[PDB]
Amino acid sequence: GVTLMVVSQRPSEVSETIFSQCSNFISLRLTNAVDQTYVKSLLPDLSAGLGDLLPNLAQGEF
Amino acid sequence: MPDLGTPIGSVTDSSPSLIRIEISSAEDFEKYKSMLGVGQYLLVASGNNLYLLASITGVRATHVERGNFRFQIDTQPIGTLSEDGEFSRGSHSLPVPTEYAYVTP
Amino acid sequence: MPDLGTPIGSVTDSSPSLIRIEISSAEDFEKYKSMLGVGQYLLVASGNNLYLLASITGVRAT
Repeated sequence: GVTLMVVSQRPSEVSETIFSQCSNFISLRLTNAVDQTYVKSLLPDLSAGLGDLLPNLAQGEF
Repeated sequence: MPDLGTPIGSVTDSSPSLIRIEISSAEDFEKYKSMLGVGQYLLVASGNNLYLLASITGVRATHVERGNFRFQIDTQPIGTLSEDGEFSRGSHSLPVPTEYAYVTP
Repeated sequence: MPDLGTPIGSVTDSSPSLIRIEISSAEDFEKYKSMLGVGQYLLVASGNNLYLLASITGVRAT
């Protein structure tokens, strides 16, 4: 009966052991390529078209 | 929000990371050259009295047959601009063909 | 369940990684401009009173 809500803004500098365990994911505007790649390397259900929306996302749009 | 004037061309292809424009005639290009170079900015319509701001990445001129020419441009999107003049970062919706494009005063 | 009205186009290709649609006229397009933009959804028939749900990734006007 213990759960987490980890947060960050540059995830590439975090222990991946922990990220590995997260089931549901959320994201917002991303612009730094490194983060894009490190994320896409991990997300289960990421299509291709979706991957190209991140930079063009507005504020609040998630 | 000021006036914009006559357009120059219209859209022919859209995508999440690319937009293409075709230009109507030559004289317009001959006139607007200085404002059609790389790096510069363009305005596009997106319906509901809005506008999209875009940048340029490539130009082209093709030869036509029956000399005369036909000009093409590529772009990249940045953000939105309401009717008032407020700039917002990131676009929510995108435009479609047969929509007009205007120069940046 | 409800009624959908009238179609707008037809199919000209099929594959597990892509589908392609063509348009009837320019007037139907001029009319439903505001629902064929990227990110939107469509409906397709596959026989047997069923339907398929698809999204959009590209438009062109030759």
